Amino acid sequence: PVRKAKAVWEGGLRQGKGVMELQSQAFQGPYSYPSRFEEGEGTNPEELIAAAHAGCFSMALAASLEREGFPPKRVSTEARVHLEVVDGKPTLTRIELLTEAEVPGISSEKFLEIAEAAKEGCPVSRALAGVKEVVLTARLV
Amino acid sequence: PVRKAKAVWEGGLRQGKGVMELQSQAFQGPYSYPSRFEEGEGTNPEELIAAAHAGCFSMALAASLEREGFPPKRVSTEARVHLEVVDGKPTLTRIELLTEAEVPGISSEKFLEIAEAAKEGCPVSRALAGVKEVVLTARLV
Repeated sequence: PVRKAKAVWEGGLRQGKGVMELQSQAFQGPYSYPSRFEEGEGTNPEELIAAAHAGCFSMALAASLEREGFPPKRVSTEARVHLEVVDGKPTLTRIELLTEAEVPGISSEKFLEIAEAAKEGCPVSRALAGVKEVVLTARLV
Repeated sequence: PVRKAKAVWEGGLRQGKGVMELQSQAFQGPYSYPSRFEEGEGTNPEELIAAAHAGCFSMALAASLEREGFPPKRVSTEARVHLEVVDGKPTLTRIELLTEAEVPGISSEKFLEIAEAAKEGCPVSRALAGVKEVVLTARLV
């Protein structure tokens, strides 16, 4: 399938502003130099990548658990995307994935084996090959 | 900075469902096997990646134009993310960026040179080195 979204930016870098849109979800995410590089109000490309990766991993982990005969009740993942100003250029350097899963029946060892393998598996993780480090922490709850 | 988001998935792959949530604003993006791999209602990780990339590129193009002494009035970018369940595995194979810009004073050829140079050097585009091709179509309006 082919998925689409859009963005508009007005003005220069430090004084301009933009909006990212997912029109069919009625989402407008405003973003600026302060919201992307500092701590200003709004969102940024990095927040949306974090959501994409969290969404991918949660689904992939559930799929993988189901293939072992242990479909999950719930998989909750937080993604954290590190943006640094290095080296003289801003870079996505590290992504952390923190998952908590409620999975009837499975052992902790088997769960941890599956989670570590799901980290290296599906579209978003692989597309994001330019990220130097992806770190997983996973636990049964 | 460190940017955060989260996703919750409940159940197995084909009958389960999930929701992606942003930290900075109140967005809930539902997603499922039908909305990701078919044309069922909902959004998907690929839509959020599209939005991120569109937003990166619009801002990066505006920054470059400004460095040449031509800050844009408006940069509007559509991103199209192609997902294929090939070869065996779901993969982001291709991203298309389609940009239209209002830029006072600039010639078309100069704009186009700048736009093609901008499409490489920035955080999301470099982070998505995993994607086989990224193709830009740009025009001055």
